[PDB]
Parts: sequence; structure tokens; C-alpha cells
Amino acid sequence: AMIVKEVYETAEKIKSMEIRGAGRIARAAAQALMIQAEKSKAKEPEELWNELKVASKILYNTRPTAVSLPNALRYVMHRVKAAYLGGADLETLRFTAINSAKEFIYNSEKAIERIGEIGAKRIEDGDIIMTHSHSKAAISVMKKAFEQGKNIKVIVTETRPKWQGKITAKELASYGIPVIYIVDSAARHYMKMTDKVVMGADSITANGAVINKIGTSLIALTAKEHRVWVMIAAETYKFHPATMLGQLVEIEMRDPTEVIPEEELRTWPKNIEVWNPAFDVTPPEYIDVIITERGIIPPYAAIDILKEEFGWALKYKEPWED
Amino acid sequence: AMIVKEVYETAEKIKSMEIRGAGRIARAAAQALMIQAEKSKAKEPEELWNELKVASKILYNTRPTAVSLPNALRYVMHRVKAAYLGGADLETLRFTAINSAKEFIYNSEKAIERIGEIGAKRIEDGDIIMTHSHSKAAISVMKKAFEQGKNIKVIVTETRPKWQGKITAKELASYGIPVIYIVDSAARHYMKMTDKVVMGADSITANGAVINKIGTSLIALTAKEHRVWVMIAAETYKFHPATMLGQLVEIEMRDPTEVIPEEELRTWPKNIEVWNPAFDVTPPEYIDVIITERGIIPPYAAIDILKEEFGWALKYKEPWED
Amino acid sequence: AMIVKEVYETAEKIKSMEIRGAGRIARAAAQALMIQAEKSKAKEPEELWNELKVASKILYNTRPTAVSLPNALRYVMHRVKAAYLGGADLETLRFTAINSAKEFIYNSEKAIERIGEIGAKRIEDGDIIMTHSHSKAAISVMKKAFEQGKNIKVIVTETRPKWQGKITAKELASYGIPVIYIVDSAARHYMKMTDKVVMGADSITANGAVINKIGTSLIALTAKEHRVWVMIAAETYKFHPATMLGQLVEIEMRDPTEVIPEEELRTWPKNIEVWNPAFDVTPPEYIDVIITERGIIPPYAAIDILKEEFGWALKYKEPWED
Amino acid sequence: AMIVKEVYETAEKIKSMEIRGAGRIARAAAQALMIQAEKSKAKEPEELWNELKVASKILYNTRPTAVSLPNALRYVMHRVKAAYLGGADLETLRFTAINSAKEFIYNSEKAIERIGEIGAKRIEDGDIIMTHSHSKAAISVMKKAFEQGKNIKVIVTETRPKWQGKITAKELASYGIPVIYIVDSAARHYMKMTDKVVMGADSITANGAVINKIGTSLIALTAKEHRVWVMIAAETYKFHPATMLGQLVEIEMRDPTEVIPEEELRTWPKNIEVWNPAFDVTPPEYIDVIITERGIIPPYAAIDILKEEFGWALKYKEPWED
Amino acid sequence: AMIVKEVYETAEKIKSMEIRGAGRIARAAAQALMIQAEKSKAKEPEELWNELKVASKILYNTRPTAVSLPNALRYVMHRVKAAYLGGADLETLRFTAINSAKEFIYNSEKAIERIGEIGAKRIEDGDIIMTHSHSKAAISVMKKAFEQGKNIKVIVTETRPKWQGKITAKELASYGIPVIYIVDSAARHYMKMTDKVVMGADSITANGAVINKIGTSLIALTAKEHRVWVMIAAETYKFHPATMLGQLVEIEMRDPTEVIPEEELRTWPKNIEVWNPAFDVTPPEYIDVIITERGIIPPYAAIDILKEEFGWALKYKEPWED
Amino acid sequence: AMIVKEVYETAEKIKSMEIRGAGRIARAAAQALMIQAEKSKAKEPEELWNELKVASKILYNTRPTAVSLPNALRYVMHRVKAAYLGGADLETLRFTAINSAKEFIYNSEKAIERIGEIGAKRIEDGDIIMTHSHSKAAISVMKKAFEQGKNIKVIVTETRPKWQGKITAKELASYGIPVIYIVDSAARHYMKMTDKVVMGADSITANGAVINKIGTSLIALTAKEHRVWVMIAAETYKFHPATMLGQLVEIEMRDPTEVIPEEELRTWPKNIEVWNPAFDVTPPEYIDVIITERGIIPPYAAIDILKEEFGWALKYKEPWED
Ligand SMILES: Nc1ncnc2c1ncn2[C@@H]1O[C@H](COP(=O)(O)O)[C@@H](O)[C@H]1O
Ligand SMILES: Nc1ncnc2c1ncn2[C@@H]1O[C@H](COP(=O)(O)O)[C@@H](O)[C@H]1O
Ligand SMILES: Nc1ncnc2c1ncn2[C@@H]1O[C@H](COP(=O)(O)O)[C@@H](O)[C@H]1O
Ligand SMILES: O=P(O)(O)OC[C@H]1O[C@H](OP(=O)(O)O)[C@H](O)[C@@H]1O
Ligand SMILES: O=P(O)(O)OC[C@H]1O[C@H](OP(=O)(O)O)[C@H](O)[C@@H]1O
Ligand SMILES: [K+]
Ligand SMILES: [K+]
Ligand SMILES: [K+]
Ligand SMILES: [K+]
Ligand SMILES: [K+]
Ligand SMILES: [K+]
Repeated sequence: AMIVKEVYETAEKIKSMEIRGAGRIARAAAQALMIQAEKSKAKEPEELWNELKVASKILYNTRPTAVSLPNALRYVMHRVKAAYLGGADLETLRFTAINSAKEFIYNSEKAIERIGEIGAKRIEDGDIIMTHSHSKAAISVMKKAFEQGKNIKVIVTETRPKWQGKITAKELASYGIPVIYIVDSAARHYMKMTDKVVMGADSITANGAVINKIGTSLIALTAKEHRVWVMIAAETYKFHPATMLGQLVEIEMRDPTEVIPEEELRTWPKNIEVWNPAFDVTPPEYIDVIITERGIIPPYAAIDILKEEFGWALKYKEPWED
Repeated sequence: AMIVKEVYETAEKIKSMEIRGAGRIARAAAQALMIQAEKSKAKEPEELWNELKVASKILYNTRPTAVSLPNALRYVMHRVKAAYLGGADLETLRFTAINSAKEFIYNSEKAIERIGEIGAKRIEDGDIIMTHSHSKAAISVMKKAFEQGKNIKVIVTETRPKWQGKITAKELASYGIPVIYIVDSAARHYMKMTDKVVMGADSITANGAVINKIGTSLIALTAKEHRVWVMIAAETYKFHPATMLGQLVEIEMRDPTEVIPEEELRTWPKNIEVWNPAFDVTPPEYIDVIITERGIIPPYAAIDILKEEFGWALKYKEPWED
Repeated sequence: AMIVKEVYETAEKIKSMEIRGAGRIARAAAQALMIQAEKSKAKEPEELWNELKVASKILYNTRPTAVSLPNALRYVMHRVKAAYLGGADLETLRFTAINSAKEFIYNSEKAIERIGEIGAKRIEDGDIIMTHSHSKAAISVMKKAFEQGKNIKVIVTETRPKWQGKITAKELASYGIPVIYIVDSAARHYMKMTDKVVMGADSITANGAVINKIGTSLIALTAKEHRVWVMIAAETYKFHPATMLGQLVEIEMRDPTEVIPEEELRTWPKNIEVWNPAFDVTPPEYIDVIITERGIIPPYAAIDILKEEFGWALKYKEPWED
Repeated sequence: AMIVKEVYETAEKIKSMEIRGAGRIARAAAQALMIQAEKSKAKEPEELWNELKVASKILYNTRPTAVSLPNALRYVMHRVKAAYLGGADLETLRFTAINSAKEFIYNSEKAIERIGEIGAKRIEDGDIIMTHSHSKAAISVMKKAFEQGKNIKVIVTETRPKWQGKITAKELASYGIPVIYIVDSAARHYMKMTDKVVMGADSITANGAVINKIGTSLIALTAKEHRVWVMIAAETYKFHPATMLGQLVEIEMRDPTEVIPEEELRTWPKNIEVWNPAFDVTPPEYIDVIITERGIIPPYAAIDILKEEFGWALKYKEPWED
Repeated sequence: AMIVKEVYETAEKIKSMEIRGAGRIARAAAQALMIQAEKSKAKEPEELWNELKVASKILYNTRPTAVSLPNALRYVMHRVKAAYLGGADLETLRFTAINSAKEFIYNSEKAIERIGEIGAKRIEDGDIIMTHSHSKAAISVMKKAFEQGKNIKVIVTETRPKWQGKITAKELASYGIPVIYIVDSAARHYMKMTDKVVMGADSITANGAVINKIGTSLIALTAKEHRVWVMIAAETYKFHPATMLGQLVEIEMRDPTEVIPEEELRTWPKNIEVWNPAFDVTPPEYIDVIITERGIIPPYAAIDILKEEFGWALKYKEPWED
Repeated sequence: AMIVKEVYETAEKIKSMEIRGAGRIARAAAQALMIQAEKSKAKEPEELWNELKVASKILYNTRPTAVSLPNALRYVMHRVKAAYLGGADLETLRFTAINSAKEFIYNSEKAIERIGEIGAKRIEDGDIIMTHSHSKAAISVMKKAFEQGKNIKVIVTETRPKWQGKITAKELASYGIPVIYIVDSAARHYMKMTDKVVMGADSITANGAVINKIGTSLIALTAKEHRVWVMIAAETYKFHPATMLGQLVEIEMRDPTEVIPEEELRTWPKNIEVWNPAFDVTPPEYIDVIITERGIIPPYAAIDILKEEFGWALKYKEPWED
């Protein structure tokens, strides 16, 4: 198959986390299949079908934990597959793909703004919010509360190994919002002064569990200890279909040198392993609500979100498979 | 008034954290008064006395949180005051200061060894152990349990902002102990494979609370959630006497440039604050045992230690005072 | 603009709490629009419509917390709006308002009876039951369980500041049920002899939280500490729709003279504030079941009730609005 | 009135626990109905109808706690009844009974196989599983996981008084799975080495509570204590529809001779009562997931299984009733 | 025996709670025995011995729950008894009693001031303190923090049935301290804004339990839920000797009409009992510290306080017994 | 080397559990030492000394977990050793052994009687008590309470594998106390009707943990869950001095034939391991009080029992050692 440059560049940048955030990763995965359909030089429908099959697979094997990525691919290729199997001609396939792909990106953008408006109603004036990592959705909520004229301060946790909290601190601060930057270790110490916790999701499971950035479960734990509300801002495509039939989510182990730089680690003894999980799993009992673009749920209603939007596809194979 | 440079240098190095760890800071300050005494050029007792008080004030105003420091100073200066007020001559006073400092240092070393001997009995063949920061007393326990031929593995938390875990990791490796190095955030995620938790203490309070490196309380919190024993390895001079009469322990707020380096921090907007507590406080309900040189205690028995060894001095002002 | 006195009197009495309890307030407001419609002197639909909206605004601005009230108003006014905008003539509109109000009142009465029938099955012969405030729906359950020949005894909390428990106590006694009357403070002390807890609800939220009379959350808290079932007896019109899209329920702050009578309160210094929340919020983790007219649910299933019966109206403004 | 031998045998074998396990009981009840219809000497529809009614009551009045039994009888008799009231002739009605029984029996075996497939995905290589009693659904999960190449070990609790664990241990051993057998008392002692708990259910209620063999709640409680996942393997016919309308599940109290043999018990004093509850009730807060043949649910979603598969029948009487 | 007027007046006023507060009750009990020794017209030592024996018994049978009362009597009569048994003449007995009695009252007064100074060190500037009932000792702590220039607000709970909170609110407010008065039911609702809880004791037990005003355990419970420190301000004579040898403290049941006034209650049905426990028992795990006049303890160190100050007397009969 | 028959019998009877219960074991060990001295044919002091050393080792190497045994041997052999090193002649040394054994045996019986007296005060009229295994100290508490006229009922858990509960039930029945006998699995089912839990101890550690019959921790855990008091009835020789210096108590693993009889076990597959821990370890957070003959303590005061009664011996070797 004749895969375009942009499909491979996008895959590289997902692996390397130059492109990161589960929402963004997913939009970018959709963008890539769109560009493959723009520039494809294929003559028949069945050539193009095959390019998009292979482009999808390239994109799926980049980073495993955020289901947002495969839900973007599925959004485009369920539609592309249906077109092809009902004998769409070539230009009818090229459009299905381009259009499905634009549908997903626009609905993503709209969902986040909507999550912002909903979640902000749960923020009270004077609140001190503690967040983790960098999440566009969590930030939509905090940003929207500030624009409503609520006076808020956000406690940004640093989020090692990759320092995501620096992006968050600068982002919120540039909107006018006062920020307090602290280390991940200081989360319990400042939980007493915290009124709310607002964080993202990479995968939400059937039973209510949230996979998000490493350290998320600690903040959640001690939030429960102190009765601070834990609010997970998360789009419906963060919800994980395969968990309905009993799959556990893969937790991405990233390279040791994101923790200890190569120049430093090569000097350390052989009997020190460095372990770099990218994500942990927060149980549902530590979660007050999940703010989706369709509204507030208890985390145990994740099963409904999946029943009604995703369940149907589980009897079929994946839409990029032979 | 005529204070030697070794006192001034010890101070500077305690502040900058070139000299660090509660016990070592204590030994360094004992040592500093020793050198003041050896090298003093005083002719009268009153003149040496005055040097020994001023040197004590300089050493005590360095770092507040770890009570080891003022306890070392008191061990020396109670004995210096008793001698001076009982009419000691110049050389009897100089030797009282010197010999007292030596007793403190010697007892500090013996206590850490004995703590290791005692704590090691609570480590079992096969144990995965999680620790935090760098604690001589904690390491002593792990080192001895290995030396007894137990096959242990230690999970070492990175301990930001100052990366104390690097020190711990390299040291444990160097005695032959396999290490797993993780970010602080990952402590709950790895608590399910952990069997024991073993950390140090900077100050231990009347009611059993352990003030220790920032993040300690999170590790204990989730340790307890999981039923993993939390064991604090701690010398009797870590116990805090002022807290018998209601005093709260000051928590050191250290320079923000330790968190975010100067060169970068000055590029950030005014409306980000960086906050950097060097310690947090862990409740007694989350501690299984404290391991002192005199044996295993439940945390609530902190008060006995304080009664029988320290309470006598609480009717009197500090032995360095005018 | 030409509003009858029955609407004005119903309002005044809802405010003063002469008419009180979530369900009864709802029925009183349905009834108030009914009388507005029966007695209206309008010639045009537009003129009646306008009376029905203004009367609705007057009734809704009385007391905020209990969602029963605006739910009753909507039951009537959704149907009035649909008729008016579909071109109904004066008398078709008047009858739509009147007949809708009647359906609400009739359904309210049937629901409380059925709730009693359902809840009673969860009461067992011999049960000591603790309750709080005065709730029709809660009493219905206790009354029916007695009527079935179960030998129950009810602990009745006094419920300050308004002494709601006196009402509950006299009423339960009058059906033949032995009562034990205690101050609110004594609820933990008597929780060890309690078998069941049965209380009402003013608003139930998207995530399962029950807003109810002040003190409810304490009784549930210690009920849970003790493993005593907490059962909330509540009509579907107690469920709060705005909370699907992030709205927090306002908690009524009532006059301080209800706490400390006027004559006494004016003798007190300026620097005492009296604060008087009429409700508190009980988390879903402390609730065993909610008992509605449609059956037993776990609290987290609040969201289903809200979805299938109320969410449809959340794209539209209130049916009383200009 | 003309009930075949086979029905009376099934009933006796169910009461004496010669046939046992919730699913197998249900399959035996349907088998009996199937054999009543096959061998019936009834001449008219109304005569067969009456034999089946009576068979169904004989069967329902054997053992109360496991609802799998009445759900089997309902499955058949709902269909048999809908035929009879439509005016179905004799051989038409005999086939509704015969075929509905076979549908139930086949779907049962299919459901359990699929529970195995789904629940096995939650077992990870290396896992140690604690189980309780003898559940065919739980065993399917453990068997499948092992067949996938996962090296697991199973802690089989003995399950007094009927010694069920001996059956589970022998069985699992017979597939090549290493079993650790321990007494019920030791569940907490070994919870620290358990990774996963997997058990059956006799009845699952509307709020998520699980009724299973006596002991089950203790194992769930200490599992929650230690953060081990509790996974309930349960066919959808284990869910209890009467609970939707407030019913409490009856806890079968069986003979004291199953605890203390007749020989020994008769010598004991009169003032020793021997109580033998066959089941207990685990709350949903201690259950991570229910594995059904339609998927994984959080325990709070039990109410949906019921709304959507059994809720329709609650306005009618039992099908075997007049 | 010729008991003076003031012994009987004091007993009456303890029963009626005209004199109340455990410290005050005890000082007043001591005052009474003092006055009996002032005014006694007795000729021999053995007459006087007998008057004080009988005066003590009159005072002991007034209110049972606060051990402060009998510890005051014991303080005077251990001394009086020792005098008499070593053959003190009459004036030597009259003084022992008068003087012992003044010793107790002065040490009481001094202990409270000292509890104020200790406990205030645990109060931080800006703190919002929630209290219960009226306790001189709790107030000493809060009063002393305010005089130190810490800016504090106190949340006074009303404390039914007897309204103690009115005395507290007026008292604190008259010292300049801002007060918030709320009902006992509002304790959890305002626990989120509370930094510290400071309360009294009537009896502290060997194992750490605090008997204090009804409702105390609820505030403590929800304080633990929210991680607010519960500090019990309490003199060493609040500690309960008989608990060392396994006695449970009697919980005083006061007359129903303190709850519902006589004019009102006489009209209520016969099947309503009104239950008025004066006190409840807070377990030690909900208590952070006990501030005694000898300093801060964990509640589990109550056994030490009793071992060293009280243990010795338990092998002897009570000092007012024949 | 010349060890009498009686010592070898005691040892065998201890290993096979023909003599059992921690106290009774200890009394049997001292009895053996007493009989070794009485019947000794030794001519010199050093010869008797040597028989006693060897007897003590034979006895100590029977069963490890219950420390009552080594504390008995220590009581005697500390005294026997202090005599021998003072130069005591033969008949002087024989009497130290004989008399020290009798001192221990008499004080044991006295301690248990006094535990009964003390612990009975915590039983209230009406109480239902759950117990576990067969403890003479626990039984003393239940017997005394009943003898005081309190109408109690006792839930006797069966205590597999050795069926201890049958002994407890028969015994208690024999004093006229109504017993409910239940299997271990049912402890949580009946915890809701239990008012009080009362059990023994084999070893009590320095931090308060209680080692008792397998199952004990499950009963403590579900008791804590339901706020039932857990009361441990334990002689002061149950406290474990090695634990002061970090030692962990060994958990005796006994024969698999005590779980599954030899006849049956030999037929089973090789791939079923049967594990029989005889004890488990209850944490101090789940224990309300330890009832000793010197009084009630909170479990955290165990360290004082030890400091003040056994702490002296830890700098020396065992008395029976060379
Ligand atoms: N890898 C995973 N995939 C899906 N769900 C998980 C995974 N790990 C944990 N969970 C769920 O998330 C929660 C975390 O529980 P625990 O592991 O006990 O903290 C539980 O509900 C688990 O069932
Ligand atoms: N600065 C401090 N000095 C002494 N004790 C403290 C300090 N801060 C907290 N504590 C104690 O440590 C524990 C921490 O409580 P929490 O507020 O639950 O983290 C409590 O037991 C307090 O008594
Ligand atoms: N005003 C409110 N409106 C709606 N939900 C609320 C409100 N206040 C609290 N909650 C919810 O109710 C529960 C109370 O939480 P806590 O703050 O633990 O008492 C949480 O589940 C919140 O989601
Ligand atoms: O989709 P949004 O809300 O922006 O963020 C969702 C989550 O995905 C991210 O992972 P990574 O940085 O890609 O590894 C972060 O963990 C974040 O909370
Ligand atoms: O001794 P002080 O600290 O003043 O108060 C101690 C306690 O005694 C009181 O009881 P009551 O009003 O006599 O029934 C209150 O409960 C108060 O907390
Ligand atoms: K907070
Ligand atoms: K673990
Ligand atoms: K109860
Ligand atoms: K585990
Ligand atoms: K707070
Ligand atoms: K109970």
C-alpha cells in the first residue's frame, strides 16, 4: 500500500509524545486518515479501502492506553467500511473517509467546549482546584469557571516524568487564572486547602475505572480521605468498548530515559531498573462525577455510555481488519 | 563573639543542603560546637560559654523542621551549662563541650547500627520494600536484612524536588540490593507488589505523628489502604519535645528555584507561584511501628520516649539562652 | 397580570412553611395554577397563558431547594405551552391547565401509596427504625409495614430548628406505632439499636446525592459506620434535572429567628452570627437504596430516572418563560 | 394432579442437595417440566396446563434462596401460559413446554461458557485466585484462563458445612490447575497473597447485593480490605426480579445435622442451638464486577439487567398461578 | 450526722444543673466539704470524720457520669482519712479537710489556665474552630488563642436539650471572638469549613474513650471523615479510675421534660417515650489529642495518666466508706 | 542427659495438641520442670542444672507460636539460673525449680480468675457474645458475667480445623449459658446481632497485634466493620518479649491430616496442597481492649506490659542456654 508521508509523520509524533493528550492524539489520528484520502493516487475503491486499512493499523500501533485513538479510527472506518461494502465508487469512498474524519474532529472540539460549560457549573466562586497532568477537557472546565467571573486558584501538579504540569501552569496562567505549582509529592499536604479536583481521562472502563496520567489514583485517594470531590472531565470517546467483554486496559510502559536521562542512567549500576508506567487506574469509588459532553454521570454509569454508543460494534471485528 | 569559621561553614552547608538528612545534620552541629571548643581562644569560662551559646544560636537558625538538630545542640549545651554554672574552669568547660559532642556523635552512630539490627528482623526473605527520600536509619534496616541473606528488592521513590532517591538507589545497589526506581506518582500503582514500607523521620511528635520528606504521607496513606506495614526507622533524638506542651512543628518552605531552576523560572508569569514544602506530616493511624535504638514501639508510644528522656528539660529555657 | 389571591396565598404559605414537605409544596403549587385557571377572567388564550406564566414565576420564586416544586410546575406548564403554541382556544387551554394539575396531584398521591407498599417489604418484623424530619413518603413505608402486622418501633429525631420530629412522632403514634423521641445529637448513640434508617428527599441529583432536611447526612454517615441500611423514600419528581448538565442545588438559608426567637436574638451581640441551612447533602456511598413509585434503585441509578423521564426537556427553556 | 415420578425425584434431590448449585438446580427444574410434558397422559390442554402449574409449585417449594430456580420455571411457564390463553391445542401446548425447557437448558450452558470467556480476560498470568463454595460459573472463568496458558494457582476455601470446597479442588485439580486448600477461617491470612477473588451467586438483587454461599461476605470484606478485586461470575437468570419491588431474599436455614452429625448432636445439651444459614449477603460496595454472559457490569447496574429482561413480568402474577 | 445547709444546697444544684460543667461540679463538691469542716460543731475527730463521710456520700449520689466529681471528693477524703486514721486531733482533721479542699480548687483553676496555654499552641491564625456544649477547658484554649492575636472564628453548636451552646456563644462573643451559632444537625454541613474541633470531657477511660455531652461522638465522627483534628481539652481529674479494672461509665439519663416541656408532653400519646441521655462516648480513634495540664497526649496514653496518678487507690475501698 | 519420663510425655502431648490452649501449655511446661527436679537423680548442682536446661529445650521445641510456653520456662529457669550462679547447693537449686514452677502455676490460675472478674464488668445484661476457639481466659469472662446474673447468650464459632468450638459450647452449656453454635463462615452474618466479641491470645506483640487461633482476624475485621467491641482476654505472660527487639512471631503450620483425614487425603491428586496455619495476626486497630489480670489496656499499651515486666531479660541470653 502507498501510504502518504503524513500518516507516518503523525504515527512518529504520537510515539514520541510530540503530539499528546488523548483528545489530540485522536483528532490527529483522524486528520491523518483524512490526508491519506485527500492525496491517495488510488484508481479503484478497493485500492483506497486497502490504503486506509493499512493507515489505520499504522496509527493504532503507536500508543496503547488511550482508547480515544482507536475510537477515532473506528469512527472514520466503520463509515468507510460501510460505504465500501455497499459498493461505493472511488469518489464516494474518498468522501466518506474525508467527511467522517471531519465529523469526528468537529464533534471533538464541540464536546470539549460543552464539557467546559457543564463542569464549570460545579465550580464555586472562591474555589481552589487541584489538577493533574495536562488535560484539555479539565482545562476547559477551569477556563470556563474563570470566564464566568468565579475567583479561582488552580493547584497544578508537576506530573513527572514528562513535566505536563508546566504546560498546564503556563496555559491557565496565560488565561489570567492564578496558579500554584507544586510537586506530585505535595498533593496530600495541599489537599486540606483544596475544594475541588478536576482531571482528565485517557480510558474509562465499563465498571467506572479511570485510566489517566500516572499519579492520578494518588490524588484521587487522598481527595476521598479529605472529602474533596474528584471530577473527571472526559468525552464519550474516552470510554473503552473492549472492557464490556472483560478486557483489561494495557498500561503503557515508556522508555526509562524519560525518567533518568541517557547520559546519567548509563553510569548507574546494572541492578537498578527504572520503571516508567505512563498511567495508573483510579477506582470508581474515588470518583464523584464524570463530566461528559452529554452531561454528568456517576462513574458507575460508564456502562450506559458504552451500552448505547459502542456495544453494537463488539459483535463485529475491528473496521480495519481483513 | 569570636566564632570560628567551621561553625559558619557548617551552618551554610546545612542551609544549602550540602549537608543533609536529619541525623547527619545533628552530628554536623555537635561536631561544629566541638571545633568551636577545641580552637577557642578564650581565657575565662564566661568567654567560652558565650562562644558556645552564639555558635549554638547560629547552628539552630539554619533549618527548623528536623528536631535532631536542636536535640544535638541540647545534648552538648545542657552539659556545658551545668558545668559552667557549677563553676567549671576554662579547660573543664572546653572538655565538657568536646566530650559531650563526642558522646552524641558516637551514640548517633551506634543507634543507627542498632536500629538496622532491630528493623531487619521485621524484613522477611522475599520482601519487596518501598522507601522514600534518603534516610540513613531506613537504609540501615535494608542493608542489614540483605547482609542476613534475605533476598529483598527495594522500590525507590525518586523524591522530588531534590532527587533524594538517586542517592538511595545508588547506595542500595552498591551493597548488592536490587532496586526499582520510580517517580513519586507511581507509589500507589506499585503498592500492590510492595510487602513493606520503610522510611525515616525528621521529627516525631507527642501524639505519634511523623514529619518526614514531602510525599511520605501519601506513601503511608496508600500503604494503609493496601495493608502494607509502614515502618519508621528513627533515633530517639528524632522525637520532638516542644510538642508535649502543644507546639506545632514548623514545615520548611524552601527556595522555589529547587523546584523550577532560576533560568526557566524567570521566564514564567507573575501569576504562577511555586510552593515547596520540604516535609509533610503523616498521622499515627498510618504507621505500624517506629523502630528506635531502644526497640519497636507503636507510634502512640512516642509520648513515653518523650516523657522518660526529654520532659525534664521543659521547665527550663534552652541551654544556649541569655 | 390579573393573578388570583389563591396563588399569592399559596406562595406566602410555602415561604413561611405553613405549607411544607417537598411533595405537599408540589401539590399546593399544581393546585394553585388549577385555581388560577378555573377562576381566570381571560378572553384570549394569550391572556390566560400570560397569567399561567406569571403565576408559575411567583410560585417558583418561593423556596429553591426542593425540586418537587418546579417539577410540578413543569408537569402543568409543559402541557399548557404545548396546547397554547398548537393554537388551543381559551377553554381548551383552561382545561389543559386544570386537567394537568389534577393528574399531578393524583399521581403524587398514588406514588406515595405505592412507595409505602414497596418500601414496607424492606421492613422486617421486630425492626427498630430511625427517621428524620417529617416525610410523607418515609412515613408511608412505616405505616404500611405496621399495617402488615410487623412489630416496628421508630426512633424519631427531633429535627431542629423547626421541630419537624414532633409532627412525625404524633403522627406515627396515632397509627399505633411506638415511638422513641430523641434530640438530633443522640443519633449515633442510638444507631447501635437501630436496624433500618428511612428518610425522605427534597432533591436527588444526577450522581445519586440526596439533599434533605439538615442533619440527614449525619444520620447516614453514622448509619454507614454501623452498617445500618439507609433507605430514601422518594417520588420520581424529587429527582433534579438541571444536575444532569452540572447545576448545583441551592441550599436554602432561612431566617435566623427560626433558630433563636426574635425577642432573645436582639439581646445578643453583633459578633454572633446565626446560620440556618434548611438542608444538607448526603453522598450516594452512604445510601443503600432509593425507593421510588417505580421500584427500588441503587442511588447511582438516579441518572436513569433523570434520563428516561426528564432529560428531553433540557434542550428547552422553562415552560413559564418569555 | 397426575404428576410424573421424575418431578417428585427432582424435588427431593433438590431439597437434600443431591442436585445443587444455582444454575444446575435451574436446569434440573426445567428438565422436570420437560419430562412432565413428554410423559403426560393428559387428554385436553386444560389438563396438561394443570399438571405443569402443579409441577412448577412442587419445584418452587424446594429451596427458596437461589432465584435461578423460579427464573427457570418462569421462562417455561410464561411461554406455556401465553400459548394456553391463545387457545393452543394439546400437542401445541406440550411442545411449548418441551421446547421452552430445552431453550432454557441450552442457553444456560451457553451463558456459562461465555462467562468463562469474558471473566478469563480479567485473570492475568501469575495470578493467585481465591474462590469459595463450588460455582460452575466461577470455575468456567478459572478453567478458561488456565486453558489460555496463564499460570495461575487457586486457593479453594473449604466451605463448611457441606464441604463444597472438596468438590471445587478435585475438579480444578482434574484440569491441571494447582490448588491450595484452606479452611474458611484462613481467608484473611492468605488474602495478602491473593491477586483475584472469583465467586458465584445464587441471587443478585436490584441494588447490587450478591447472595451466595455462607462465607462469601467475609471473603469479600477482607478482599476489599486488601484491594483485591472481587469478581462475581453470574448468569443473568441469577438476578432477582421481586427485589425490584422491595422484596428481601429469604435465607435458607437448613438442617442442624449438616453442621453436627445426628449421632453426636443428640448427646449434646438442649441449651446449645445449632444455626445453619446456607447463604449470606454481600454488599455491592465490596464487589468490583459481575461477569455475566452479556458482559461486565459494575454491581450497581444489576438494576438494568432486571429493568430490561424481567421488569415486564412484575405487573402480572406468577405464570404457574391461577 | 449534722450536715450543714450548704452541703445539701450544693447537692440540689448539681442534680438540677444550676451548677454544671464537670470542672465546676467538682470544685463545688470540694467547696461543700470545706464548708462542712468550717461550720461543723463536732467535738471529737470521730464525729467530724463521720459528717464528712456522710457529706461526701450525699455529694457522690447527685450525677453519675463526670468522674471529676468523685475525684474531687477522693482528693479531699484520702487526705482526711489518712489524717483521722493516724490519730489527728479535731483541729488537725478540720484543717486537713479545709486545706485539701482548697488545694483541689486551686489546682483545678491552675490546670485550666495551663490547658489554655498548651492547647492554644495547636491553634493557627485564621483557624475556624468548631466546639460543642460549654466547656471551661475548651474555652480556655480558644480564649488563649484569641489573646495571642490569632484571628479565629468559633462555630458554636447549640447542644440540645439544654442549650449549652448559648452560654458558649455569649461567653466567647463577650471576649471579642467572632461566633457562628448553628444547630447540632448542621455539624457535617459546616465541617468542610472547619480547621479544628476543640471540646471538653466529663470522663476519659483507660482505653482512650471520651464521655462528653450528647452529640460529641457525631461531631468527632464527621471530623474524622473530613480529617479535622479533634482536640479534647481535659484535666487529669477527668480521667476515670474504675475503668482500669473494667467498669463501664454510667450514662446519665435525665428527665424527659428537659427535652419536651411538661405542658407539652402531658398532651402527647402514651406510646411515645422521650429518651434523654446527657452524654455519649466517643471512641479514641476519632481523637487526635487530649490536652491535659501536664501536656498533650494521644488518647491511648490515658492509661498512663491513670497508672501514675490513680492506680494505687484501686486496691483500697473508697475513702468515705465504713 | 538424664531426663525423666514425664518431660517427654508433656512434650509429646503438647505437639499432638492433646494438651492445648496457651495458658494450659505453659502450666504443663512448668509442671514438667517441677517433676524433673522432684524425681532427679542428680548428685551435684551442675548435673541438675544440666537436666533442667535440657528439659527446657525439649519443651521449648514443641510448639513455637504461643509464647506462654517460653515465658513459663523463663520464669522458672531465670530463678533456677540465678540460684545456680550464686553457688546454691543441690537441694537449694532443686527447690528454686520446684517452687518457681508452683509460683507460676498458681499465679496463672489467679490471673485467669481476675481476668474473669475484670472482663465481666464490660458485659452488660442482655448481651450477645461471639467468641472463637477455646480460651480459658475468654471463658472466665463469660462465666463470671453469667454468675453475676447477666442474661447473655454466646455465639460459639466452630473453629476449624480442630473443632475447638465444640469444646467451648459444651463447657459454656455446662454452666447454664445458652450457646448458639455456627460455622466460622457465618461470623459476619451474625455480627449484626452480636453486642460483644471476647477471645483469647497466644502471643501479644509490642505494637498491640494479637496472635490467636486462625480465624480470629476475620472476626475482628467484621466486628470493627459493625462497631462491635473486640475484647481480648490475656494473661500478662501472653505478651511476647522478643517482639520488643523486632522479632516476628512464627506461625505454626501443622499437619495437613488435621484438615483432611489421612484416609481421604491419600486418594487426592498431588497437585492439591493443603495448608494449615494454626494462627493469624489481628492488628491493634481492630482491638478495643486487652483484659489482663492487672487491668484493661488499649492494645497499644502492650509495650508497657513488656517494658516493665520482661524488658530486663533481653540483654541476656535465654536462661536454659549455656
Ligand atoms: N488494567 C486495567 N484495566 C481495566 N480495569 C482495571 C485495570 N486495572 C484496574 N482496573 C479496575 O480499576 C479499579 C482499580 O482497583 P484497585 O486495582 O483495587 O485499585 C478496579 O475497579 C479494577 O477492576
Ligand atoms: N505541624 C505539626 N506539628 C505537629 N503535629 C502535627 C503538625 N501537623 C499535623 N500534625 C499532627 O499530625 C497528624 C496529621 O493530621 P492530618 O491533618 O490528618 O494530616 C495529626 O495527628 C496532627 O496531630
Ligand atoms: N449543592 C449541591 N448540588 C448537587 N450535588 C451536590 C451539592 N453539594 C454536594 N453535592 C454532591 O453530593 C455529595 C456530597 O459530597 P460531600 O461534599 O462528601 O458531602 C457529592 O457526591 C457531591 O457530588
Ligand atoms: O484528552 P485530554 O483531556 O486533553 O487529556 C486526557 C489525558 O491524556 C493524557 O496523556 P498523555 O500526555 O498523552 O500521555 C493526560 O493523562 C490527560 O489527563
Ligand atoms: O469541665 P468543663 O471543661 O467546663 O466541661 C466538661 C464537660 O462537662 C459538661 O457536662 P454538663 O453540662 O455538666 O452536663 C459538658 O459536657 C462539658 O464538655
Ligand atoms: K478541603
Ligand atoms: K501488597
Ligand atoms: K445496629
Ligand atoms: K493482595
Ligand atoms: K476542613
Ligand atoms: K451489632
